Amino acid sequence: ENMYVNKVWVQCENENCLKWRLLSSEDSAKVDHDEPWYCFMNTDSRYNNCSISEED
Amino acid sequence: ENMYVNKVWVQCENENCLKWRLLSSEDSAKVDHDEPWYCFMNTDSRYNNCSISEEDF
Amino acid sequence: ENMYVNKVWVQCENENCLKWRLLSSEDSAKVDHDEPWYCFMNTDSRYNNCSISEED
Amino acid sequence: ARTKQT
Ligand SMILES: [Zn+2]
Ligand SMILES: [Zn+2]
Ligand SMILES: [Zn+2]
Repeated sequence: ENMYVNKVWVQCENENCLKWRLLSSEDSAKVDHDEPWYCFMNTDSRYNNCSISEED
Repeated sequence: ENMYVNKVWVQCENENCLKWRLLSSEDSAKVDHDEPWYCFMNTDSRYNNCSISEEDF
Repeated sequence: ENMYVNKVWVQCENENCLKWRLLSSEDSAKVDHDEPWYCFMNTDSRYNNCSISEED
Repeated sequence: ARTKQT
């Protein structure tokens, strides 16, 4: 059943990176914004590393 | 008249979410205790999405 | 320049319809939260009418 | 629904 979960942008907290990443609905529900978030935590395999450019 | 309904916390049953949401008096009276509840069912537009962080307790 | 706007779900307020719609980032920014929202206000031409089924 | 009284 559809839970109608928004796709949210989160920023990598690696000071060398600081890139913004758009999360799936699933990851947007799962993320805990009171803990640090880093690119490697993104389950989107297109955009899941600080070496990868921000999405267009 | 005034119905004197207390506000309740309800837990989202989206397995990805599981956040606790504080309902208005009106929503708290309406909650069907025998059915699943999910964040989108909250009429509180500040906390009505699984993406929105849990209010402090 | 990317404004990092979330893609949000909104419910149609036509009492005959009540379908949920997932908005583009641009439409998500533009939503007036002080006014009712209805399907026809979606610029997504796939899901922009009360007579169209809710998206999977 | 799982609930907690305030
Ligand atoms: Zn990064
Ligand atoms: Zn939820
Ligand atoms: Zn509609």
